[PDB]
Amino acid sequence: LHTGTKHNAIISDTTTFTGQSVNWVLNRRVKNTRYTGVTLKGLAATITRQYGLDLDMSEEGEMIENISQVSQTDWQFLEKMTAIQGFGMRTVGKVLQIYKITVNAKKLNYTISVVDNVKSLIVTDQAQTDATGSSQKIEHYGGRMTTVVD
Amino acid sequence: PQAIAKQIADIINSQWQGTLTDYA
Amino acid sequence: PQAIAKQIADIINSQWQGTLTDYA
Amino acid sequence: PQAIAKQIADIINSQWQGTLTDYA
Amino acid sequence: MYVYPPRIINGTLYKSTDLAEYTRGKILQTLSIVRGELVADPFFGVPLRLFSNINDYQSDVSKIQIILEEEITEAQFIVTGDLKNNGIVSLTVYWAYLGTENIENFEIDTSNI
Amino acid sequence: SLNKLATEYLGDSFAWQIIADANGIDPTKEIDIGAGLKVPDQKALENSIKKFIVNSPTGKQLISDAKQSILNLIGVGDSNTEFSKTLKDCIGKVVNFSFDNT
Amino acid sequence: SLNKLATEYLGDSFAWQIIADANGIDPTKEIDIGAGLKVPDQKALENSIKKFIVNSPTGKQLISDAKQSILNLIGVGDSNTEFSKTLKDCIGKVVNFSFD
Amino acid sequence: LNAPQLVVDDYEQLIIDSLVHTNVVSNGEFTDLDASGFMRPFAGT
Amino acid sequence: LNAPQLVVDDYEQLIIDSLVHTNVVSNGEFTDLDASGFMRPFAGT
Amino acid sequence: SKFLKNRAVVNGLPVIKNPGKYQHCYLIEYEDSTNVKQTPTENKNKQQQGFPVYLFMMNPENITYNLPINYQEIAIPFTAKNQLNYSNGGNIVMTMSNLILDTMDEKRSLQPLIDRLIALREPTVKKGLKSHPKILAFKWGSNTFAPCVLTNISFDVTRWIDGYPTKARVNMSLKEIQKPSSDSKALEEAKKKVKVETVQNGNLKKTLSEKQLIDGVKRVTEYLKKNISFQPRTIQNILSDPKSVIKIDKDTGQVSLFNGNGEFAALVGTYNGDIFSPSRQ
Amino acid sequence: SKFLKNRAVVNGLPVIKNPGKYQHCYLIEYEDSTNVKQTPTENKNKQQQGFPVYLFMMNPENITYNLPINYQEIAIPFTAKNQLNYSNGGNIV
Amino acid sequence: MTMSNLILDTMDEKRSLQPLIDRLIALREPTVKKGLKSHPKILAFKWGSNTFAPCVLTNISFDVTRWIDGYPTKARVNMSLKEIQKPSSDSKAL
Amino acid sequence: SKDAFTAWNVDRRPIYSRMPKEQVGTSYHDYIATDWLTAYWDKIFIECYDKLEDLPRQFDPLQCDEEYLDFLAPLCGWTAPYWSGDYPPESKRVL
Amino acid sequence: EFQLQLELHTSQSDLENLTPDTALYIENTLPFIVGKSWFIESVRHSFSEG
Amino acid sequence: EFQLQLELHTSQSDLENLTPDTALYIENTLPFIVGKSWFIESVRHSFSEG
Amino acid sequence: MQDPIIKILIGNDTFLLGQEIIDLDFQIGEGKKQNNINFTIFDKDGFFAD
Repeated sequence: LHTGTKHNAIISDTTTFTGQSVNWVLNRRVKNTRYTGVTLKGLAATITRQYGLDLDMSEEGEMIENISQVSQTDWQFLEKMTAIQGFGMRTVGKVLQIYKITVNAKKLNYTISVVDNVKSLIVTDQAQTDATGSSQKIEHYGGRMTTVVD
Repeated sequence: PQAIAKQIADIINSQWQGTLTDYA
Repeated sequence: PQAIAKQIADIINSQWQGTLTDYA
Repeated sequence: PQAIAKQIADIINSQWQGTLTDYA
Repeated sequence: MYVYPPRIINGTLYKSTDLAEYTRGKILQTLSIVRGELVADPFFGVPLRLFSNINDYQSDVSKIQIILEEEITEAQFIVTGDLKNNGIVSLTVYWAYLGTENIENFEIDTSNI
Repeated sequence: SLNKLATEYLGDSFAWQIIADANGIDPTKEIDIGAGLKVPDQKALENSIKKFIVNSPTGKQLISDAKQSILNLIGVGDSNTEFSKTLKDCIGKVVNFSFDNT
Repeated sequence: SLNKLATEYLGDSFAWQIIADANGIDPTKEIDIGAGLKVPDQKALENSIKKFIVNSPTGKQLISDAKQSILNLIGVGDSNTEFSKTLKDCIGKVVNFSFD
Repeated sequence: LNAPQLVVDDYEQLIIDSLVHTNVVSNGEFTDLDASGFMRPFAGT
Repeated sequence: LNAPQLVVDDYEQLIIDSLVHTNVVSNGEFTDLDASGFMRPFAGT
Repeated sequence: SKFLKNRAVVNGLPVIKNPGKYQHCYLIEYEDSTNVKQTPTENKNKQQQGFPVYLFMMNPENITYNLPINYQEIAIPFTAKNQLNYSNGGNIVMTMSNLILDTMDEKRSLQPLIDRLIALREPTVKKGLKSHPKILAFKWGSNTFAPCVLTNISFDVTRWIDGYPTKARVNMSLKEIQKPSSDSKALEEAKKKVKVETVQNGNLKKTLSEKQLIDGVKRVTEYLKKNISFQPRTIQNILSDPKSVIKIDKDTGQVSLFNGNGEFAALVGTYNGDIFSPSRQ
Repeated sequence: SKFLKNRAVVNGLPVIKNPGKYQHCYLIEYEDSTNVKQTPTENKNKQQQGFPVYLFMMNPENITYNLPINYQEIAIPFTAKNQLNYSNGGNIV
Repeated sequence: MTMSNLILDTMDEKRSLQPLIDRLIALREPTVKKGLKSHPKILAFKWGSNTFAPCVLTNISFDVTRWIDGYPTKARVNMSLKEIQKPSSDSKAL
Repeated sequence: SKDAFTAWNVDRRPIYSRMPKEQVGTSYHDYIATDWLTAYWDKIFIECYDKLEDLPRQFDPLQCDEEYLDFLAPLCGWTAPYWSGDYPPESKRVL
Repeated sequence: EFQLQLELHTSQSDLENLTPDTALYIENTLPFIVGKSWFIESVRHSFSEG
Repeated sequence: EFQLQLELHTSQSDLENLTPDTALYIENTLPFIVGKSWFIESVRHSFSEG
Repeated sequence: MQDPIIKILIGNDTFLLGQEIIDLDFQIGEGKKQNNINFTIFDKDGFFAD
């Protein structure tokens, strides 16, 4: 979907067009709403129906009993809901697909070789630390509120 | 020198626009 | 290469001092 | 031009990673 | 594998397990198919030129050599041309099958048909 | 033969149907000598290249037009106001570039 | 001899195990004069390495398969294996032994 | 329902598939797919 | 619906019938009629 | 001289017979290099006719071949030598300069030849999609150069008639390119799979077609109804249900029984393109 | 030399008739190339009058044509040859 | 180390120089496989009792002036070799 | 190569007729095995071609074969309540 | 746990089969890279000239 | 709603009338620029050599 | 060897390879990254830019 344009007008008469995926539509406006007694698939289905998108998600997901969307875009709320349940979203054409983040989820495999059609390969490794990164990164690591009060 | 400083600045700006529109 | 990588820091740093001074 | 834009971007990245490890 | 020339021997097609004779059959097939004689591949085949004066008769030899090298990669080819008396142009194709270290005979050749 | 015409003019042995479709004749029926056939030119032809979506929920799939596929966004973000439909019809404006209160 | 054939064609004196394994030959037995043998190519030995995907609870793994002689020859010097594997097998240095 | 398609979309693909099937039938013994091979002229015709 | 069948295309039936008819046409010179025999690659292709 | 030459290497070279006619070199289409004159006169509407793209009016006096081989240097401090690492082999550049075009006495225009040579920069529209220009082969006698492309050309005209050039010098440069794979992309994958040199994942080298699926279901039903009495009770009691179906995987060929509920019940065997292999005892 | 010239290509070239007059080259406006001198003497105010922009006093002794074709070279490691991709054709100088 | 204006001449013998030129050209192919690196063969320029070094062909050019049947018979050859680090003969375990 | 009319109607060998013949003495047509092996497939193709040629006849109820009457009945609007399998085939043709 | 930057010459199979839904297998490279499934975070296809 | 960068040669009038309180009418260009009053946010006049 | 065809349909007009298309970018992202396109065309007098 076209979202921006640029043009140099006098000598290099060149126009640059920029387009983004349909998830940019869900990231358009901030919302405040509440959901109760709905599974992940149902919530995603309602959100996609609000924009005319299609849904592709095999697993129903867990049942969310009470949560509020507070000053968040629909894409941001979907990101939070899928991340907290171990899911991830992807967009192709018009349809948004939600899948499980598992070590064996890539159904088809494609193998390349360095000796052929490869121009540059840079492999890097780093040590985990809570000093860098975001709060979500250290949440995904061992850091978490293990102790809570009902 | 200043020509290239400006070029580099513009490169950085457009590189950042790349990133802005690279992330969901 | 490293000379120019550095020259680039110097540029970016000074460009970002320009922005600091360019703003109210 | 784009080659150097990329070089400059990579320089900046390694200078930022440098700064990550430069500061405590 | 079935060698090129379809011969019903002992009630079945001649199936040989030696790659030397299979390669020889491939060479014979390449020079048994002219260009355009094959339907699906109209480009495969030897380019044949018969009724023309013998001035550029090495170009055809060279083209046949490149064609033989291209398709049959398991053999090494050298093609030579000679002028005979009436109208005969003698082409001799020297081929060696790279797998073997010695010249290999074939027992079907000595067989009396 | 149709095979020879396809090989010469079009370069593909199985392109002969394109010739046959251009003349509305049965290939198995005999063509008289000195009869006028129409051979399409390769330069001005619709490319018969198969269109795919390499990233699909089913992995890979064929599409014939790419307008009756999942790549059609003609309904994404639709505001059923009459105004947007008319602009969909003329230019196909899907998204609105602004939403300001101002 | 098989040593000569391994040296000229495979460049390594200990590669003869492959040649014998390629021919079903007991080396200590006699090879008749004029008998035919099959010697593997150097550059064509790598295409006998069959790669397939194995499934694991951890994840997909590409695995090499061939006759064990070629596997030993390819991994000679432990160049192909990653250093983590070598360190893994030496992690348990202290070995429990029984006393009588 | 919908009209079935009577023509094959790609006949060269048909030739290639028939040769791969030659390999499948013989249990990995027929590995010639080029025009110099025995079965390629037959399959193409 | 119930359209009458024009020709036989059962893969195996075609192989067996091809071997039998090749024997018939050759006038007994072709005796390899085994559906799983050495002519299986050609007939199967 | 011929007294200092090494006869060991000379005598190892092929002996070439002198042609009975003076030969002129030419540029021809690649893939048309091994085509003879298919017609007496060139037909522009049809392709692969074996006619040269450009015929030289005079042969070059000399031809220059250049080949750079690209290694990469790594200068480790305090070492006697740099570290040379092979990067790539490079392309052969062919150059013929001071080529003669002369028609001043004939009073014939050279402009058609100049136009023919210039038209080698234009993108050759294929089906309707502009493609790269013609890939050439420089042929002289029995010798060829390579799959090559015209890279630079220059004309220096010194004589005219009515403004039409009649005497010119031509400098041109060709560059050898990678040989285009005559083998089709799909054929290459198929012959990669036939030699089992590709990665395997438990799938067949040929995905079953719908007719193959129908025939496999037929074969499985035949075998099951023939061997129904020897099947385990847990298989015959699900086959007794008329609501049970047989489904064959398209990529792996595994045959499965689905009960009345519609779920997977048991694995029966495998089906490749031709035979059905029942599961082990 | 007229004894080494390829007569096959010479015969296929058009034969030009000698004008019999010493022609001089000139520079004219484009879209004026198909125009005669409509007026006996140039009028600067009215356009498309078919008069040369510049008339050469003496014809050039020789004219040089140069055409570089823009191909791009891609260096892939451990390849015997580089990959050449056509980029564009280029202008004649 | 550079040699210029090297003579190849078989015009009187009517022998094609194409095999020699092809041999020299096939010095850019990656033939030797050292581990996961494919590279052209390491060379040595030997003359009498003198060797030069472990060297590689860096640049080669031909200038052909005579042909028979399109095959070169007189050429001037320029070649440049570059000395490289001497390969280790002690493998790695040793 | 070979035109379809000669291979399908004159030769009636759509496969064997298309095999190369030029290199006399070493060609597919010089060995009888090529004629034998392609015979069955030529026969099958010729039978199928004849059925296809006769097909437009089978959509004419007067001239058609009795196997296609039940097939054509739904095309003419005759389903179970109005149609019957026991109807005499001449009556089926007329109806 | 590892990050890989792969810049490479685009081919047709490298265009259709290189999507973030596939598992990458790099061969003829370092031992710790060979034989492991690499999850594609992103793919970019640039076209500046031919 | 729009954005415009304008590098030019500083003249007296392009310094004395180029103020952030002026309405800019850049004529002889794209139709959507001609005719509109472009609000000036900032004006920089950089001196280099001459 | 690459024989590229690029066709872009925007609004109601198409840009083909060799007509006006100068450069083209891509992105096919999974979770963190999205899918985006950035392509540059030659706009004589900025007509399409208008």
